[PDB]
Amino acid sequence: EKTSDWYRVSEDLPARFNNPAWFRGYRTKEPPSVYRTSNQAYGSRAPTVHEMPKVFYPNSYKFSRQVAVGGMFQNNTLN
Amino acid sequence: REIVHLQAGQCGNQIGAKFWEVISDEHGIDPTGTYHGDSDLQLERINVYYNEATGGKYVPRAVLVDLEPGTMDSVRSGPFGQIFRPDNFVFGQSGAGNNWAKGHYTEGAELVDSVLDVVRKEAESCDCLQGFQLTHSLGGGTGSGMGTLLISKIREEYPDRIMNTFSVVPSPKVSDTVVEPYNATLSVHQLVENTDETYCIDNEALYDICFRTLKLTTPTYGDLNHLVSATMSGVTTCLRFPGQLNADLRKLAVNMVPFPRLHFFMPGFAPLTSRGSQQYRALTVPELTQQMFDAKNMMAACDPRHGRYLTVAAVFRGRMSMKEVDEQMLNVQNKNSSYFVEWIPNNVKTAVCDIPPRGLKMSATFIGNSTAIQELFKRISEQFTAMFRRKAFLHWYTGEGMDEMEFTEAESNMNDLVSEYQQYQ
Amino acid sequence: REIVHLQAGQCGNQIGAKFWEVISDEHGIDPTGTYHGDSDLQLERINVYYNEATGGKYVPRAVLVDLEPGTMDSVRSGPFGQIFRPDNFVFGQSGAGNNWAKGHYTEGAELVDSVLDVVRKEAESCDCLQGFQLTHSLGGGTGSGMGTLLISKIREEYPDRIMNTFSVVPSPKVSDTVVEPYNATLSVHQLVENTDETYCIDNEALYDICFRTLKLTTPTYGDLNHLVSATMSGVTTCLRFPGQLNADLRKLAVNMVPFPRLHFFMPGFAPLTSRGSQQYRALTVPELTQQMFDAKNMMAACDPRHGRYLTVAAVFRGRMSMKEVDEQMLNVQNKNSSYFVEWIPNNVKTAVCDIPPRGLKMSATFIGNSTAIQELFKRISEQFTAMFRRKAFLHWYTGEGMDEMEFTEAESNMNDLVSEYQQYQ
Amino acid sequence: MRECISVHVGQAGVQIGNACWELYCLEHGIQPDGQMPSDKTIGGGDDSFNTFFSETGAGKHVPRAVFVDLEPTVIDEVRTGTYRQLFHPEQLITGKEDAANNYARGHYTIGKELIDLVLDRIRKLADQCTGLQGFLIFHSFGGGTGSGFTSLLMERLSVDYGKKSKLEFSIYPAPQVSTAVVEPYNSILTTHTTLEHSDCAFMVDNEAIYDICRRNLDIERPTYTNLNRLIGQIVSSITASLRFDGALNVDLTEFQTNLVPYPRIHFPLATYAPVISAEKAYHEQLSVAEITNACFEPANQMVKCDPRHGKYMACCLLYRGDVVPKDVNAAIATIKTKRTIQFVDWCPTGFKVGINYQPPTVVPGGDLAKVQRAVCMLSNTTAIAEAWARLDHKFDLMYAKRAFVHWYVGEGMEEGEFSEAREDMAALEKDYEEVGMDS
Amino acid sequence: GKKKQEAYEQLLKEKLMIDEIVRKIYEEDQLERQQRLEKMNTTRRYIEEF
Ligand SMILES: Nc1nc2c(ncn2[C@@H]2O[C@H](COP(=O)(O)OP(=O)(O)OP(=O)(O)O)[C@@H](O)[C@H]2O)c(=O)[nH]1
Ligand SMILES: Nc1nc2c(ncn2[C@@H]2O[C@H](COP(=O)(O)OP(=O)(O)O)[C@@H](O)[C@H]2O)c(=O)[nH]1
Ligand SMILES: Nc1nc2c(ncn2[C@@H]2O[C@H](COP(=O)(O)OP(=O)(O)O)[C@@H](O)[C@H]2O)c(=O)[nH]1
Ligand SMILES: [Mg+2]
Repeated sequence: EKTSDWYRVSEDLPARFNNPAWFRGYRTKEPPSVYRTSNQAYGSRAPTVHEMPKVFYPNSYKFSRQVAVGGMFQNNTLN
Repeated sequence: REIVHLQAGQCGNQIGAKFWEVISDEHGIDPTGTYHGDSDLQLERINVYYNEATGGKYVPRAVLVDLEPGTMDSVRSGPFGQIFRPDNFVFGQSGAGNNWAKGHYTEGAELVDSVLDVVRKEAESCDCLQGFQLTHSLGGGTGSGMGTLLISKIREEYPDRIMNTFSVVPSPKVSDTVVEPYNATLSVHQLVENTDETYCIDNEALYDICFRTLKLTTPTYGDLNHLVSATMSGVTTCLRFPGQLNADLRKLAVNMVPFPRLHFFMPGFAPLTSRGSQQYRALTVPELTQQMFDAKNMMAACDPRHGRYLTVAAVFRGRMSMKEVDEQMLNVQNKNSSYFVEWIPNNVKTAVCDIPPRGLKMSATFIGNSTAIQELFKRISEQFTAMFRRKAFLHWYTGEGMDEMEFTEAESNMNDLVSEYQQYQ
Repeated sequence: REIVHLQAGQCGNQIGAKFWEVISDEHGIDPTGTYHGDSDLQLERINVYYNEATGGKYVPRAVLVDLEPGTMDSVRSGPFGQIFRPDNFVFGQSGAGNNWAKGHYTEGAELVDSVLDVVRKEAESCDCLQGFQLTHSLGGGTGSGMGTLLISKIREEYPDRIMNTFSVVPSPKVSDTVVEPYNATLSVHQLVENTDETYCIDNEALYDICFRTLKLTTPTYGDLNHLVSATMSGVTTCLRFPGQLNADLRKLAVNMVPFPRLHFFMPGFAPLTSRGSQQYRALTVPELTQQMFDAKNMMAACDPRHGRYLTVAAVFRGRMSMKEVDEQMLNVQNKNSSYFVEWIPNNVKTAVCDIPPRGLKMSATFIGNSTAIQELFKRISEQFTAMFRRKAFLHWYTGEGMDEMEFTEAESNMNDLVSEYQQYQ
Repeated sequence: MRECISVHVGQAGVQIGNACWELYCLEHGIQPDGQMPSDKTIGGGDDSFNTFFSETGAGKHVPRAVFVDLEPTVIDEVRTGTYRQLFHPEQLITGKEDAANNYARGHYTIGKELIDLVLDRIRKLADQCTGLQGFLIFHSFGGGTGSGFTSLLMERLSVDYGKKSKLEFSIYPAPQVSTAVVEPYNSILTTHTTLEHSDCAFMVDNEAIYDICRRNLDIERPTYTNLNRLIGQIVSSITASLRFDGALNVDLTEFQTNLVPYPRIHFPLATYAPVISAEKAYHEQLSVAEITNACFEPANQMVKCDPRHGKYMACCLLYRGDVVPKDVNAAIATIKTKRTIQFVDWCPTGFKVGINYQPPTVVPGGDLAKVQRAVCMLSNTTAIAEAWARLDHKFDLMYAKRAFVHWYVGEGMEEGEFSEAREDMAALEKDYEEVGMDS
Repeated sequence: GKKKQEAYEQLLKEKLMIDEIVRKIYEEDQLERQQRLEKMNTTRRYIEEF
């Protein structure tokens, strides 16, 4: 139940991706029933260790958001 | 979305007596009105064909009309007949006599007001009504006469609501009513400008499919009512269950009525086996698609091979891919394209629902608009005019306020009706 | 690859029944429909002669057709009986008094329409269709007549599939019907018309085979029919089992039938030993060639040593070496130089499958178009000549809707063939 | 920042969408219902959710979508399913009666009942976004609300946001395989919207993705689920730059000015490359070379149409994963070196490229294998007039006999409109042929 | 969520409330059948005594 044991860890992916046992909002394995709509197959089974993507390259605009407030550098000064 | 059920006559009451059985067999309602908990997708849309009552109990929105209490002494005494609400039981004191004139003119007015009052009271208790529907008999007089009186009355104050009917049509081979062609050519004269959709039920078609295909040794009216109710519950399945391509009753008529005088259809229930052949048959899609073209399991008794299909719709119930639904249907388009109209490569609605009936993994039912309806209509018009030419059984109508101008205009647009099928052949 | 089996007539149906057992056992289906067999080399090709039925069940692809209703009951009440599908048991009411006529112009007609419909479903279902197949006699309206109709109609709806009628040619000495001469002549014309490989079998030869090689003291139609079952199971072998030199039904035809009119061939099983010599014998590819050619075996009563061997075939089964087969096949073609037309000798066509017959190290079947069949079509023509001259039992055939010219056109076609053969001797 | 409201109108959309949002959650870590299953407080500097998932104020990461459909059956399934707690009850607008296959009951009668609520939701969903690149409308180019409501909304999205963008992933009325018989009609009249108030219509026909599942993958007997997951991966590859990083990334605005030429020819194609099922992969080497060569291959296009009947005007190639720039250029060379693949006389360079870094997302319980490479080739082709032809021809086999025309006229659409539509397509038809002619 | 449950037992309490009085209708209806039959016989025995 850990992707570092089975896959190769990328050392920078979030630890949310390390174990998929926390994805607890999915179905609780109620198969066989006749009244089972084919549209209930959307997220029918919980993703396991064998699904998790190998690497993750997010776009941090934390440097961008702390500068883009207000305006850029403008020379209203008296040189 | 919801559809109310309304029935007039002995044949209408008897068909709906087991229709309410087969529609509660799917929703899981016992013959008192309580739920038997089986799935959440079994009552999430029960509003469509059922009304809430004082907790637990579910009352049908059914109104039952006849001029006699004879057929209502049996619809209440049936195994599932306690479910109805008694104020909707509207009945007269004197019977009609299998005649259109006495059931539409002289005793019609004493009962149409009471029926129109109770069908308005149920209609006002609605969130959003798609339309109405009727089951009645054309050969009789209570189902044909006052039945089409309610067709004309409801269309007056509900014009923009789709209204279909499931009527049994007079027999080709062996008659039941001696005056039945008089009743049909009067009724068909009225339903052709009013009902948005209608279904022909031949009795010999029911006997042909019960002898050749399902092979009952002694068929009775119970098994005939099973087959007509299955295809009438099956057409309207997408109203009350989810599906990856649905079709309610209103999407059907815009898809199969190309001309306003052209809405006479042909129903059929696909999976029908005997007790022997059930086992020697794999129940899947390719065995069900090309088998529906086979005229032996057809429920028409007037095959399309001496006619021409115009537009056909099949709604499929169960978990099946529609790759093979389309691939087998195009396989039964190109192999026999002469019997279809050649100017459309694919004149077929395919609709799907994900909830099948109990006991069958997948099921299907189809609705067909073909030319062979005119073979029924031409034969019933010559059956009508053979006895109309000699003034045979006519004074029983003229004694109740019926002249000859309405009869010579009932055959006139019937003759225009047989005329508007030859050019499309 | 797939092949339907239309057993028409008593001779035919009863032959079809025994064959379906000798086709089941080999594949492993049990006398119900379950696969209670052994290896996968037994279900890898159950799609050819068989189909599929919800729940590991296998229904035979067959359209049992016969008039006298009794025949069907016998098959059902036989061994492998419930295996056949119920809606494929298309049978008739009034029987055909051994009149090639009744089963082609009178009774056959009403049913022929239906038979083709059941046959349609079977063929329409599968995509590929190597060819059809029919089992019939040649001395009764049921097989001789009705069949020729169910071969003509089939050949005109499917004119590219290899037809294959394992007919039982009328006999010289062992006769049974006095209208048999007629029944056969009026029939060969329709076979010579459109049939890819009409394998001809004669009760007479089959009988001797059981009274010299099988040493049976009393051969009942059961045994006599079993021998023919082996040939019906040794031509489609390369279509449902592995092999080192594959050869399906089509191939066999193309590399057998010389001109498009010599499609009458003779059969012959290989290891057919008495129960008191199987101990003294040694199944070896050689020993499977003497018991393969030796006139006795050939089941047609036309000693090939009289005429010539147009084209010979040997679909050997079992696990033998092909250098051995090839050699022990050339030895023959060479040594016996006259028989194989010396001027243009037809290097025998040889094929080797591996999956052998249940319990038989090695086996083989034999198909040999021989310019000696003449002495069979000829005898049936001398018998026609006699009776036809003094218009014999013709008041029954004429009393069916047939004229007299029809009979002369028939005699013409037969003697036309007799010369078309002699013109290669 | 770089954000895109994802609108899904019609059952067709709601379904392709229910497939898009799972390949959007599982792409990141969003759980079935928001609450990112976090742990070690160690930071991760994500900010990659700000392209489709907007953070509320209690870790619910709500989607910036707007599902809308008259019939309340396909939108109720989502309101009681595994994703019942992802969307705001209001962002899943519904009605009561469907459009029953009728452009009229979508842009005339009913429609009006919801074109005010839907617009308001798109508005309040626009003032919370800090970079509305453009909308991603998902509608059926051949049905009721699909064509009906899309017309209403698409028009009410250019009379306001105007200067913006509207990419449309529509299902295309297939050649033969057709469910709706009133379909031919409900399409020649929806070209009266896409040919004007749109920006790029990645039309995808069902028939094609109903055989690519048989040839490439082995899934025989494929249903809508499978179709949706593939028509839900293209949108990912096309919208990846707006989140995941890489090399030469491409924003939506730019992916248009490097594709759509003249202000009308903007109807491209779409061809995911490593669509081989797992069984195969094990025996093949999905490399930049084959992934690109097997992109311009007739039996792989998502719309049933021959590519060898039209010069490719432009070609935006969106690669994802380990795609060493050098290898990409190599392929583009070989591609132009081939002759079957013909280009136009007004686009030497023509092809445009882009390399993101994130690998392809493998939706759990799926058919597409786990490849470390992937390339979605949006392709503009002059041959699209082939799939346009059939439609016009079939339209004139019906409007010539006033067939199934009362139902429409009744709900409000003077027969004059039908004709005005036929000629509208006559223009775009001549257009494609014309843009093929060379000096 | 608990308020949804608590409203469900209000219907279940009300489920037996109607079933209490539906029994009372059948119990009352059987009483007149005995009341007719008793009046059937006490008019019999007094019609013959006269
Ligand atoms: N590829 C694909 N197409 C779909 C799917 N679901 C529906 N469709 C398309 O939708 C069409 C059916 O009509 P719709 O567009 O769904 O009609 P609607 O959106 O329900 O609108 P109304 O019926 O008027 O309420 C078919 O022709 C399909 O092409 C799907 O899951 N995948
Ligand atoms: N399917 C079905 N048909 C019925 C039933 N009862 C009567 N019919 C048909 O109704 C026709 C006669 O209708 P009729 O009784 O005169 O109708 P009424 O005048 O309204 O009472 C006959 O042809 C019957 O075939 C039934 O229970 N089931
Ligand atoms: N070799 C063989 N001959 C048979 C078999 N069954 C019947 N026969 C013979 O075939 C001849 C023709 O019979 P047939 O034409 O089928 O009789 P019909 O169906 O009543 O016309 C009869 O004389 C039978 O003796 C069988 O299984 N094998
Ligand atoms: Mg819809």
